[PDB]
Amino acid sequence: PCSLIPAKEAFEREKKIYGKAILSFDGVNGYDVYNCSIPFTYDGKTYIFGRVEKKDEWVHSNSILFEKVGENRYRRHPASITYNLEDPFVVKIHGEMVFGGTHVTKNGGKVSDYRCEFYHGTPFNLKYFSSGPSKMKDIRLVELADGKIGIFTHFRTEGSCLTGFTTIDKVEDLTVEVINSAKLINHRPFGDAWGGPSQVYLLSSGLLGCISHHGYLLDIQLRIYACTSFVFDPATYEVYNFKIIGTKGCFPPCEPKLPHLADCAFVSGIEMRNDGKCNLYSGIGDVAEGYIVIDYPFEGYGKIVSDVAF
Amino acid sequence: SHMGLLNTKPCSLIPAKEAFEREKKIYGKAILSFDGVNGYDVYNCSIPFTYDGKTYIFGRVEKKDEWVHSNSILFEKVGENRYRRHPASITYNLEDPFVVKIHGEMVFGGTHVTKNGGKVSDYRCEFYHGTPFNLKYFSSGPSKMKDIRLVELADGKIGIFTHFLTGFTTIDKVEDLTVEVINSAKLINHRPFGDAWGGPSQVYLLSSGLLGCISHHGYLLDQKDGIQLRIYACTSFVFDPATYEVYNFKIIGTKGCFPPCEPKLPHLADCAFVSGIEMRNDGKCNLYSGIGDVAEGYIVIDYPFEGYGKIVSDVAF
Ligand code: NA
Ligand code: NA
Repeated sequence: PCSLIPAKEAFEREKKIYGKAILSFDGVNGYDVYNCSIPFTYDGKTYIFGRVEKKDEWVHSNSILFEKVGENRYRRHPASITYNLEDPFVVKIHGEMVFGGTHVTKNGGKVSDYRCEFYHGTPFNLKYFSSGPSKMKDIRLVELADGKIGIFTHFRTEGSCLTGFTTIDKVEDLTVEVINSAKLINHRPFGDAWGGPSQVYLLSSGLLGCISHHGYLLDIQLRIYACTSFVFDPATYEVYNFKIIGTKGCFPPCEPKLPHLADCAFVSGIEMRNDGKCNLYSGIGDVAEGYIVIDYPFEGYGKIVSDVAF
Repeated sequence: SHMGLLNTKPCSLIPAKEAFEREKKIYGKAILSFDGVNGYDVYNCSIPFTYDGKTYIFGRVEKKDEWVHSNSILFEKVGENRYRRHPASITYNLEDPFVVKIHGEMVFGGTHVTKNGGKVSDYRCEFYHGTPFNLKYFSSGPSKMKDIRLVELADGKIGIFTHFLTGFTTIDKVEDLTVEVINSAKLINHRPFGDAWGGPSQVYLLSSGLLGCISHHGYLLDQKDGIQLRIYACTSFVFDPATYEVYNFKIIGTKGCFPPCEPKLPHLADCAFVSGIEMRNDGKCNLYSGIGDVAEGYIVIDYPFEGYGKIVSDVAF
């Protein structure tokens, strides 16, 4: 029985949620928008990347830049190009944006391959520079306290579900060879959950705070995808403080894309508030993006010192 | 060889290209203007097409001083030879966009490039279908195969041109376009093309049931006390899908026919990468081409399939 199951059942019973909202998106012909990047700032405005897909289409996503135009309200920014990608994500590395998402290959309508594509530059001038290995979805970058680039990898091509970590010096050093050879982290804390980070934060302690998506099957089975967090030490490859920090049921209700996704959240990341709490953004049901207001999940391991102020 | 040690095996196509430069009949020319892409170069366009009362074209968009940083963008016609990015359309992370009509809808394609640490590692054609503002991704061709082009045949089947040597095969519906179908295509009659490299860019159904192909063919031209040119000329041929026979292979355009423009790099000073033809009311055609990997123009030429039937395919969506 999954080790995550007690932690989830417990969390569902004793969470502290201080607020919640579903986001509104304009300028995409009423398409669903989900599995967003975290919000980021550029030249005095707030932006977010969204995965854009018709509610009744599967594997027909594009990643679109949205400008915040009001309280929980976003509109497609027409100046930006779009990206033929699923599950867009951003991070700041060496003073610039690194943007990625999943590029899907089909063979006569059937998915045959997929891999992460990485862009860098400024938010309206992103340049494609590298792809990750075939069938690896869950790659995330962060700038380490000493200026190196940390890379989380997910090995799931062989029936297994293991997380790796490696470093490079400059973002154009990101290769399939570096990714495939990443040293395995201590995954024992995750138990038989599968997933990995959505957003990685540099903490004042020099540890990495990871806001992660983990899935498991609950006994016929149920698919559960939960918002999780853990703290990682790049010096030892140790994992600390693994926990559930949100579930789909914490967000306002919305009908999932199909009933098998009724307990599916795909986390985006956290944004610190003035009050010391944070907004936890998540994709929900593969149909929507929302946030819940939660306690800071890395309390005791340091404050976030990475930023997405471009 | 006529080039002595400069090239021991000059391309078979050189005399045809030189003869065209002496004997061509060009009735007009223009460079297209593009708005809405921050002054980026726009080149290697689709043919123009119509939709919902307006004229459109797909452009390959790239900064003049950047290599392998293209996107394909839908442009709406503003005025004579003037286009602007249509803000409602999504963009495609592709080079060398192309369109055709199949079974009443658009099939759009382009080249998706894969990199490894900044270096090109792979590329393949990606295919979309639907209406022009509602295109859905459905298939990729094989690794490193650039020149795949579709056409609806007289009998309602879908014709597929491949590049290994040019191949041709058929399928019943666009969803059956697979790597396995493309790789198993039979070779067409290559004898007319000699040792020129290239293949079709735009394929048209003719009233005779034959296919009119607007193509790109080229070769390397080594120069005495000069640099090597990558020559690309606009060519055409007529193809019989019943016999795989090729007729009327010829040169129909060269970069020198279009208004002047400084190429992206000096090796592209004689590079025209054809887009396709559009019939005029006067029975001539506009031949659209990318030029120098920096611009898009057209020249006014005689109908290149004259004698083999009228175009009966369309791009009126
Ligand atoms: Na199929
Ligand atoms: Na590199």
